[PDB]
Amino acid sequence: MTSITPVTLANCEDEPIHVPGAIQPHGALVTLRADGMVLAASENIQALLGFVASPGSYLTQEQVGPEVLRMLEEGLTGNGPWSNSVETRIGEHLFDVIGHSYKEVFYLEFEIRTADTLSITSFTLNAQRIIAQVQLHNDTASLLSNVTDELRRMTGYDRVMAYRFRHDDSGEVVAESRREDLESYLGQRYPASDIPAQARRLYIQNPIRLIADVAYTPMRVFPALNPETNESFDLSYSVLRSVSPIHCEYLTNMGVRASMSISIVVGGKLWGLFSCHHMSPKLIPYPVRMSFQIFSQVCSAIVERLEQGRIAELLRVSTERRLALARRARDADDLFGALAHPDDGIAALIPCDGALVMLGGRTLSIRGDFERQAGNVLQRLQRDPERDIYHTDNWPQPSEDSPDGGDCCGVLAIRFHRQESGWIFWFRHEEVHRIRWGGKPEKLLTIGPSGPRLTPRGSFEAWEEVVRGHSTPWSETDLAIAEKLRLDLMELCLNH
Amino acid sequence: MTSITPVTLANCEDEPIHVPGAIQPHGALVTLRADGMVLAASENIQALLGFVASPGSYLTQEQVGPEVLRMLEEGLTGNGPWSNSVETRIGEHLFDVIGHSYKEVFYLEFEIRTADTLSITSFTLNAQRIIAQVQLHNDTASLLSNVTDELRRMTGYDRVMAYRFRHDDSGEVVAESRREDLESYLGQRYPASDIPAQARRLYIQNPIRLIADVAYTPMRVFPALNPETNESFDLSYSVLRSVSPIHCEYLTNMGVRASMSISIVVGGKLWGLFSCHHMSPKLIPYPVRMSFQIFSQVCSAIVERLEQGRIAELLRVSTERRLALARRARDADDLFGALAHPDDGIAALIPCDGALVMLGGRTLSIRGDFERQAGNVLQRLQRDPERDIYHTDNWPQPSEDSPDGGDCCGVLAIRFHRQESGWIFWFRHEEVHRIRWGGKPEKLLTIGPSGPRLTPRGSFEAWEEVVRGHSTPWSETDLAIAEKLRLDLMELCLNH
Ligand SMILES: C=CC1=C(C)/C(=C/C2=[NH+]C(=C\c3[nH]c(/C=C4\NC(=O)[C@@H](C)\C4=C/C)c(C)c3CCC(=O)O)/C(CCC(=O)O)=C2C)NC1=O
Ligand SMILES: C=CC1=C(C)/C(=C/C2=[NH+]C(=C\c3[nH]c(/C=C4\NC(=O)[C@@H](C)\C4=C/C)c(C)c3CCC(=O)O)/C(CCC(=O)O)=C2C)NC1=O
Repeated sequence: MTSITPVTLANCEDEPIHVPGAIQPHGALVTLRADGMVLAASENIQALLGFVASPGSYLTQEQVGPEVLRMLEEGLTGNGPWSNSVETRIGEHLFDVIGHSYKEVFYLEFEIRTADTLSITSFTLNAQRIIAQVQLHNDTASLLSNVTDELRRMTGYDRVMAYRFRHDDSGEVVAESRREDLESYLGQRYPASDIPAQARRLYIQNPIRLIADVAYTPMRVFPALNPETNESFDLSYSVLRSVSPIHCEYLTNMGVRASMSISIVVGGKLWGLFSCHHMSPKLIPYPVRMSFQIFSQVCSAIVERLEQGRIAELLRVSTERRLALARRARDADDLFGALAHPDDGIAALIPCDGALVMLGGRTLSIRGDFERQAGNVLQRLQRDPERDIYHTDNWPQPSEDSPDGGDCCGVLAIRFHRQESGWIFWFRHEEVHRIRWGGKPEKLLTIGPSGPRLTPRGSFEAWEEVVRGHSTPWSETDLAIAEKLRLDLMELCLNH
Repeated sequence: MTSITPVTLANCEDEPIHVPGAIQPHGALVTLRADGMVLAASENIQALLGFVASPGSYLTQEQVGPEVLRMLEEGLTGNGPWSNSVETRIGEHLFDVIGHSYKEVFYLEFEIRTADTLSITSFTLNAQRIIAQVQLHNDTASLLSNVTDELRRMTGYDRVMAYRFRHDDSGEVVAESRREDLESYLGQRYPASDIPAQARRLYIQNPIRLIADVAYTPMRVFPALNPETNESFDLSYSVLRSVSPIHCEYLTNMGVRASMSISIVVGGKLWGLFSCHHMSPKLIPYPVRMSFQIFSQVCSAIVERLEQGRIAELLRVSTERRLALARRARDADDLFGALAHPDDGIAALIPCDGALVMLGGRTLSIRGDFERQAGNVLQRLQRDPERDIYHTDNWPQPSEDSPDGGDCCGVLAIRFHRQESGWIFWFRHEEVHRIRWGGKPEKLLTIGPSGPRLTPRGSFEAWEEVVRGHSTPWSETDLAIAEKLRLDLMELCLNH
């Protein structure tokens, strides 16, 4: 009948974290139709605010004061995206009342900001010092290190870690600061599934996340669906949003009780995170988290400028080498020897564990003997001979049935002159042996029902599973270099 | 090694604006060794702070209070760069005290925040306004427009301008907001030497300048040379830095009394500026200038994103046309046929008033008849026969004796198959063009007791230059397209 079935092998990369319908109980949620009518609220509204915003009705100044209604009625008469907060005392004690809009729904988030003070809010001066410092760090390694230190100096979280994401969305704990009795996680690596593509999108779109108590009871917002759409409230930009039970379990295995993380975005991609953990409940006043959102935007712009400045230098140096190669082959008595010569040749341009030159049936292998792999890739490309350039980081290595076997799973190949079997190859061995230096963590636990994968060791062992057999991946600069060299060689083939 | 010192191209670039040895008098400067020993001071400290700083002493709590010494000593005991600021009262004045370190020297800068509203000067709520504004714009035209409006609304400067650099480092006022009775500078161009190379480099480093009164007298800092080095104090990052006397003369000839400007940096180049003028002295509290320093980076990142998205779209469409042309040519019996006819063909790739295809001694003309010009250019190109690409917008016209003259100013040509004199041409006729210079670009020289001063223009009257004998310039994208077509047709001739 149905003749189709959605992709459903995964368990919990698809659990939708932007529309959970549940709230962190250190605050309260109220949700409004675009006219202003109350549609749903978190049921702790009475416990914190002393009033019920009755669904199907409107707020009153005798509930929220005028201060909130200035904001909301400039909101309700506003257009496009909206976001604001206001300072007030509700009943006996102080609140931050925070609000935004998304997909025609207007949201009110009430966060407690009581038993803390302007003196404590001197954290605003610390955040502005962090913002002033980062703008002058000269590389991303020192930037991430110093920020990971000073974030902890400021906030007093038990741990802070800098994550950096690789081309495959795997992550590495590239820097750490910790309370010294706690185990270090420096140099851990984890698979891309550790941050599912929805959390990817939310950390790109929503610079700050705060988790006040991993042991929280989630406040059910009621009614559960917006009566106008008859669909879930999209909480993507809220702050009180329910954490996924999977990540609460993962943090409970780590023994974490509260979290804050600060996004770094580059090129519209999640380039990194700072992640802060504390082993007992912790809460940060909203005015400070606004300053960390500002910090996230500043840091993202700085990192993106540094990484673009690095890539431009890579492409510069490679171009200046390749033009010398072209010059030498044009001036010399032979192209083929000038390609294979160790002092300047194809083996110098691209990082490789070996290189092979092929032209007119002549072949040479540099740093090894690769005429087997060259033949085998040609026999693969003989199934698609219109392909000009081929590369892989995961070639099926020659088997142990013969000394023809060997580690060259990385191949990069140029057809520079199809009419005389002019080819160039570069090769790479398997990566993992070079990088195998993250120590496996060992924390003794009463492990949660999901089992040991929701732990740093589980994640590390599941990461090695992912990189087994892969070479060091061919960089976009490497591919650009091969692309350009092909066309430099064609000019010599043409004039020869 | 080199045994010679590089010579600068023009004395415009020689003035070392980073080492004036003086500050603007609306504040004071103290400079300290890495252990906090005083090295040099501005001459006005007692006139402003009430005490004399002596080199070789240390700043004492009786002089600056505990908040400053806490800030400074938390600086000195830090690692790497430092910058911080604190709000404090000294004598009767409220001060902003701004600290930074650069090239192993520590600086303390004092700004009086006298007679201003402590509430509305809150840094974070100022940053909120502009950063909420910038992120709502979909293109650089509306971005620079409404940002220039919000900048004027916030600061109350008499004029704000968006200034955009050209490929020759000239620049043009692309947006403005002004007091109603003032002249409008919108659309005028200004020659490249109005912002010298070293100024543009410094403004890539330091995003914000302010001049509180263009009429100021610099407060010298004594001693002028740092005893640790006997070199000048590099003031590149100081906020009180004495702006160049030449630029103060420039703004005096504009009739401006106070200035602020904000860098826009894209791709590691100074891409443009926001610049602000007031016809009376004006000073902006440091928290607001800090919020503009943040805005400078967020705006630069967003301008970079928008311009990358535009150029990438142009590249996409052009590459699709180039490959469609290659598909036609490779699938045609004569390349020289499929190149010519208006069903795509060469004339479709680049905006041109004429084109010609030449190969093997054949010629064809498109949108006209160009064998005369082509022959003349190729005979001229025998003077540089290794050259494979030639272009001009200013082909030197013949005398008026006949319209047989090869008057076509715009020529672009590529040698795609030298072995058969394979040449392609694109042409553009003259475009009569008009430039409103902001002041006539007279020679920037006056002779006096200093010798020849590089004096700015005598007035800023809009003076029109009428440009004739030029085509529309060949764009860098046009040249990139010609290059890629050259390589594609080199491949195709290599097979043919
Ligand atoms: C070496 C130690 C180590 C640690 C501590 C580690 C944890 C980790 N979880 C993160 C986030 C999330 N993960 C999941 C879901 C799942 N997490 C998985 O691993 C798989 C099984 C799974 C689903 C397929 C979700 C929904 C979120 C978003 C939660 C939210 O923000 O509401 C992040 C980034 C943010 C942060 O720092 O908390 C980190 C760093 N990963 C490691 O390797
Ligand atoms: C309406 C149009 C308009 C334009 C085009 C404009 C340009 C401009 N020049 C700037 C900087 C400098 N220019 C020069 C020197 C030269 N300038 C010239 O004209 C010739 C005579 C000359 C040398 C032979 C120097 C040394 C500096 C560094 C100053 C310092 O930082 O000490 C700045 C940034 C400063 C600011 O915010 O005001 C701007 C915004 N200002 C306008 O209002």
